[PDB]
Amino acid sequence: DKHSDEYKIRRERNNIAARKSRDKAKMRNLETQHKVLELTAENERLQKKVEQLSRELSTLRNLFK
Amino acid sequence: DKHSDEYKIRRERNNIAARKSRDKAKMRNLETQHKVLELTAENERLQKKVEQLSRELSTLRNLFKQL
DNA sequence: TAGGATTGCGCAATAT
DNA sequence: AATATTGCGCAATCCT
Repeated sequence: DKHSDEYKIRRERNNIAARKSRDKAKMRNLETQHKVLELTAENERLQKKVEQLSRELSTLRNLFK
Repeated sequence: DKHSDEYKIRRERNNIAARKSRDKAKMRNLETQHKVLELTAENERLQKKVEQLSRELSTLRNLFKQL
């Protein structure tokens, strides 16, 4: 009986729960997408560092010639 | 009018559309989670390379400095 | 004006 | 008893 207050409070609470559950899942997914952007940027930064370090090593080694 | 045969057909088509769009987003999420695992293993490889080269360069510079 | 894609929400069965 | 999760569906809105 959807007319009983018992039903109403039940729907009211579950609607809050469903929206909360759905918000949490959407947050977890957005974070995941952000971790990709972040890792991507950090890997780019490290590759640049690898290249710089290699240039520094070549330059010092040329000092032997 | 929700009794219209036109209405029922429109609902059926949108229900198919909704499932397809949800499937697609769920797949996209799964692909994104995999990319994180992949980018993480690459990040570990790069960190190791940077550490290795950094030690190699520190050693070489120290040799030149001890002249 | 038509029609699929996207998304948030409600309901209720089901799970914890 | 109560919250959390989710399949199905309605509908508003976005996008072609």
